[PDB]
Amino acid sequence: EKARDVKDTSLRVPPGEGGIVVGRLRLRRGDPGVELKPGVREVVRVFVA
Amino acid sequence: ADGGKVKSEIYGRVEVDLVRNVVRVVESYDIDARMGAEAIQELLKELDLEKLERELLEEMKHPSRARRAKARKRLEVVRAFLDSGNRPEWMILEAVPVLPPDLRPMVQVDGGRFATSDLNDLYRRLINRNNRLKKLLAQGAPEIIIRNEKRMLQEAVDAVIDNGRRGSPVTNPGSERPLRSLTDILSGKQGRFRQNLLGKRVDYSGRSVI
Amino acid sequence: DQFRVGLARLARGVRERMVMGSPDTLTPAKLVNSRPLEAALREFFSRSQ
Amino acid sequence: DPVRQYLHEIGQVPLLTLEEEIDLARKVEEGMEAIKKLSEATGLDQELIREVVRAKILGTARIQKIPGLKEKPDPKTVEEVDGKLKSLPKELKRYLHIAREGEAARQHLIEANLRLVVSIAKKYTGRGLSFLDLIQEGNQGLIRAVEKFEYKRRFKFSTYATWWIRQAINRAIADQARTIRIPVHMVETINKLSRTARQLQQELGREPSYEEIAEAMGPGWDAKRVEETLKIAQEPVSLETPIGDEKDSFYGDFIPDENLPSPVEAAAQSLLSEELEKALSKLSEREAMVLKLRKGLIDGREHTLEEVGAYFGVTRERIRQIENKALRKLKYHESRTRKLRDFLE
Amino acid sequence: QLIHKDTGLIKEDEVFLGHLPLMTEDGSFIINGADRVIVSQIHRSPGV
Amino acid sequence: IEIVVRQMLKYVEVTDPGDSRLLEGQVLEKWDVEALNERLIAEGKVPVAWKP
Amino acid sequence: KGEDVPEPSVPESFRVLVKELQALALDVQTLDEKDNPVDIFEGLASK
Amino acid sequence: KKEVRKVRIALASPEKIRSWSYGEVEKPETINYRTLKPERDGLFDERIFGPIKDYECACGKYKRQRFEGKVCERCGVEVTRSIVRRYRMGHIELATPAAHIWFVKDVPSKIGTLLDLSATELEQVLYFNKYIVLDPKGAVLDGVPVEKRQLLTDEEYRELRYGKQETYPLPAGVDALVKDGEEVVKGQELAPGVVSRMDGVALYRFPRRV
DNA sequence: CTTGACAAAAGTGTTAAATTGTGCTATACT
DNA sequence: GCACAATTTAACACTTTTGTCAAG
Ligand SMILES: [Zn+2]
Repeated sequence: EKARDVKDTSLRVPPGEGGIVVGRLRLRRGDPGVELKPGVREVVRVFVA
Repeated sequence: ADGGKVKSEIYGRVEVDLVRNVVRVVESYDIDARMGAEAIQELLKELDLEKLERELLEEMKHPSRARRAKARKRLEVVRAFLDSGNRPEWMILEAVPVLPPDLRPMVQVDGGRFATSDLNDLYRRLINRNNRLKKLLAQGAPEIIIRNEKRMLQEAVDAVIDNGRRGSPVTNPGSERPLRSLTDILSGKQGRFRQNLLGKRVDYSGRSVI
Repeated sequence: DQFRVGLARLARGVRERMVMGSPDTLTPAKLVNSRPLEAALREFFSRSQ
Repeated sequence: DPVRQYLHEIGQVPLLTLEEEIDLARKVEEGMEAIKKLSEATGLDQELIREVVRAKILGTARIQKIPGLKEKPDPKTVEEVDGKLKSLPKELKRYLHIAREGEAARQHLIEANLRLVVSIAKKYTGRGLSFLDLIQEGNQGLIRAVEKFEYKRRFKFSTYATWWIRQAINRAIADQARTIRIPVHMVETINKLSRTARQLQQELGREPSYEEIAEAMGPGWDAKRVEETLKIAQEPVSLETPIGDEKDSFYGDFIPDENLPSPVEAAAQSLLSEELEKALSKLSEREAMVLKLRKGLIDGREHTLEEVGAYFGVTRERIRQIENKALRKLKYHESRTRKLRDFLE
Repeated sequence: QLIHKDTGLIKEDEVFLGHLPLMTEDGSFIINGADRVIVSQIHRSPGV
Repeated sequence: IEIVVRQMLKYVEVTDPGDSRLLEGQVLEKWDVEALNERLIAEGKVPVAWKP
Repeated sequence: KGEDVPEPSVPESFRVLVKELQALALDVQTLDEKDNPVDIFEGLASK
Repeated sequence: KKEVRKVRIALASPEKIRSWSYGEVEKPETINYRTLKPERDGLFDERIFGPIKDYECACGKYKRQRFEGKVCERCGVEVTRSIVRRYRMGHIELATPAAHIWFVKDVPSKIGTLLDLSATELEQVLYFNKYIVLDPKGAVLDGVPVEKRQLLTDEEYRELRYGKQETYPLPAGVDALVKDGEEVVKGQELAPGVVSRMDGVALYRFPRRV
């Protein structure tokens, strides 16, 4: 198996917390009307009902 | 001077004069009054616990209850240093023990921002002064600057020990949060004794409503 | 209260700029400041009990 | 209290009249030239005789017994010089006392203008050096201004001194300050950037943007460079910062440990190190060895084909094929037993 | 307005201060994008 | 409660150390000085007086 | 694997406690059954 | 490998602490602002406390347990487990000896009871304020000879080692009715408005005419 | 298991670019 | 705040080792 430079950094919902998804709000920096912390490309925000 | 002719008949500091062609002597006694931890170290290093023992013994049998009491409460500590077999001069430290890195961690968290213990900054702001001083004691600087610079050493060192037992505790600039020193970790409710020894979080456990 | 006590910290940042530089050419546009006030309010609206 | 202390100790000495000042610099430089004339006599170094003067002035054996565990031998390289310069005619002798008093006056000068230095460092608070600590680093910047001064220039020592006070102070704040270490130019360049930020935020009234702030900075500056150095700007975070609305909580304990193996990880690496052993047993004797010689399972170090071939006596070509058939031979047993099909992350 | 003490020259020139959070309809501000509230305080009144 | 009280009185103040190496007013435990005097009586030396 | 749990040794909070005391110029020595030196840090701080 | 039934506690001495330390932390720096590696002498420096990574020297020439404990000839780091950084301490060599605030400000104050001083006086003494006598060398203060353990101040100290001197102000244009280097008496006039307060040798200071 | 032929990878040496460490200026100002 | 020596780094020309292929 090829050892890829990149590894999985993903975000999996914690235990006991489960449901559906009623929201998608992703704000990447350099976008209009959004200022992001220095050293941060983008940020993703999901809602769970 | 004068190849064995004029000779001062009194103690004192001698003063050379190129203009008035005179060796004038100013009345004074060469005394060693040294002020500081160095002097205290001298005394403590010259002390005879044995002498003071056999002396305080005779001192304690004095009829007056007061003197007898102070003599007791003195020979107490003396005897401690006797039976223990420890020298009091060690109480004046020349080499400050530095605590290991993982004991005073500095590590980055999510987002990238860093973090560090207060004892790090303490152990740093110490070396700064103890260094500048070492440069001054070399390059020939006036006693005022030395006595003051050396003062901030005795206080900084103590700040890394018990911070707050003297004056307003040193805090990171801009914040009122006192720096935690060596003694700050031990004593106290949440200290390394009560929270990390006589009780601790465990493995294989959990909880819920009843 | 926090606005005024925070504004006095600006008043001092005023009295240190005028007393030096070029006392002839000056405008409050160079004599005022944001942070002594801005941070003063931002502090209250968060950390206070 | 050390604070009032220093102030009162410097308040124990008068300053200087213009006369006293000019005279100070005069005698000081007369001593500094006196030593220079002594170097041409007994044939010694410029600084040798110089320091040895302090060895009889600045104190007794206390000056050479603690400049560190090593500075320069006191009874050897000095005492011989304290007597080597001792036998000289009346012509050369005076130039010694001029060195003692000349170098002496220096101290007077420093002590005098000390009431200046302290009042200088006074407007620099906030650097992260509380007064005395800040003032001290400035006092040494007086010692530089002194020995390099020139009375001949008919300039009040104040002007020359002040600049060397600000130099030293601005040097310490870039060499200490923040918990982490920051090379000097970069520390300054930060200050330059913030200096611009608070400026055009003042003119335009609204805070700038990473692009325009860099625009007003100069050539080569872009929207990224400013944010780039801005990341490095911010310092660490106190691990003692209380989290939550309580008084019993900290920020330190909220940090895990990755620098140490977890029990599940020890058991994991154990299962791999075991299952691989038994899975190794099912191979040809030569290839079973050669296999763990190419993966560094033996001495921990990896052995190239050139070494393996020299180990058995074959070529670097044979070993190569040996590995090919090896791994692929365990392939068959693994595609079955499925014991090691795991550990795939 | 910045005015000279001697020159008698007047210089006004409006400037900027900062950003002051505004209260919503319900009565709770928004700090750092979070909905917070300012609870009332109580202490003895000034005087003799 | 009794246990606690017992721990409350378990220290005595020395009066006339006697032939012991103790000192006047050198406060120590109960059992300690007890065993001290115990041996001292056997060694022929004079015991130590004390106040609970 | 089923074997009964071994016998633990250093709580490790205590080791840190001891080193923290060492930073105070406090010599903390562990003994055994007869007034004898016991190394609680295996080959670590020995120098 | 041996039972642990007893735990002692003593006073560490400087020469002992020197034995503890694996190095003297010189540079009061944490880490590089870029490489995030411990600074050359930094308080986290691997070269003394230990490797940040298991069985790897800094430069990375010895990367495996094959070489264990062997000190690197390039970086200078001992190849071993990265856990050693929790138990390997440092030390800082002080130019001027200092005391431990514990014994100083402690309720009975050990160093205070030994030396037979008071917490109030030993306070200024150790903190570089008032001098303390050591071997008076036949000295005297206000008629009563000073002895060891006594506490002096700046004035009296210099007054006994540098002698006593009295400055007299002269308003411009006025002259001294006394010759330079001539012996004056208390109460005697040196100028029309200048009155000598001590017997001794007066001296001109910055003459305005010749 | 074995040669010879090769390209990719890992060395080894000298440079151009950059990054960092330093001394310093002069109306006066204590 | 700046001219600049000091030292580090990325830059790159190029040599040698090491994985590798078609054929014995
Ligand atoms: Zn190495």
